[PDB]
Amino acid sequence: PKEVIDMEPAMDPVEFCSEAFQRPYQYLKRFHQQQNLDTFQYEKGSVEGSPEECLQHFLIYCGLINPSWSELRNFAWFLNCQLKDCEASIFCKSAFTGDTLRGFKNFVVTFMILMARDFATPT
Amino acid sequence: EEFFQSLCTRAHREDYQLVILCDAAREHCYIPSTFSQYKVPLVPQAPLPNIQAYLQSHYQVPKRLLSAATVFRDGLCVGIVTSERAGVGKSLYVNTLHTKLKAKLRDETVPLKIIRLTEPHLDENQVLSALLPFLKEKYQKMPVIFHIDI
Ligand SMILES: Nc1ncnc2c1ncn2[C@@H]1O[C@H](COP(=O)(O)OP(=O)(O)OP(=O)(O)O)[C@@H](O)[C@H]1O
Ligand SMILES: [Mg+2]
Repeated sequence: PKEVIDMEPAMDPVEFCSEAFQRPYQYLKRFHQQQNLDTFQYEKGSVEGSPEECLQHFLIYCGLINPSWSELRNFAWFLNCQLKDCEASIFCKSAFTGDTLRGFKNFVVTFMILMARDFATPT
Repeated sequence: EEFFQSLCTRAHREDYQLVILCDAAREHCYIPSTFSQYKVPLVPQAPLPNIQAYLQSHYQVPKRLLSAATVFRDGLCVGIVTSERAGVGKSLYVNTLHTKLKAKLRDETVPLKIIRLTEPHLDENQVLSALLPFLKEKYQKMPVIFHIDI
C-alpha cells in the first residue's frame, strides 16, 4: 500500500464498506483531529470517507514503515474486535449515565496501538 | 539417435523441419555431442515486446464466444498475478474477478476452482488429476475460472 499511494483506488471497496474496516476508520477519523468522542458512533452504515483517507490513517497509525496489506488487515481487525468489545460493555453506557467518565476512549485506542504494536508488528 | 537413423534410412519426407535446443554449458553429455555437425551458430532470438504482443495476440479471445475472460483485460484468457513480496493483493484480486464474473452474465453459479500447488519439484500429474473430473463433463463448458496457486 505504500507503493500504490505515491504512484496510483488500491484497497478493495467491498472491504471499505465492511464493518471491520469502517468502525476503526470511524473512530480514527474522529481521533486524528482532536474532536470530542462523547457522541455515539457506528450507526451501522458507511460515513463519508474515501479509500484514500482510510488507507492513509491505517498507514500512519499502524506504526511500522512499509507494511503489507495483511498487516493492515490484522491491525484493523484487532481494533475492530477491541472497539466492538468497547461498544458491547457498559462503560460507554455508564459514561453516558454518569458524565464524569469521558476521555477514556483516547486512552483505549492509544493503548490498543501499543498492544497491536506488540501483536501485529515485527520490525 | 538410432531411431532417428532408422527413420532416415527407411522412408521420410525430405522437407522436414527438425530443430533441437540444448543448454550450451552442458555439452559433455550425449545428444549435443553426437549431433555436433549440424550446429547452427546464430541462436535465433526475438525481442521482449514482440514476444509479449505475439502471445497476447493469440491469447485474445474474440467476442460473442461466452468466455470467462471478459472480466479480465478484455478477453485475454490467461493471466499471471505476481508480486515481489508475498501477502499483498493476489487472491483477493482473483476473487474480485470471480465476483465480477458473478455480476455480468447473471444467474451465475460459476465455479472458482482453486488448485494449490505446494510441493517441490512440481508434478504435473497433480494438476492433471485435479482437472480430469472437471471439464470431461460438458455441462461445465459454461465459463469457469481456474486459479492455479504455485
Ligand atoms: N487491496 C486490499 N485492501 C484491503 N485488504 C486487502 C487488499 N488485498 C488483500 N487484502 C486482504 O489481505 C488478506 C490476504 O490477501 P490475499 O489473499 O489477496 O493476499 P496474497 O497476495 O494472495 O497473499 P500470499 O502471497 O500470502 O498468498 C485478506 O484478508 C484480504 O482481505
Ligand atoms: Mg494468495
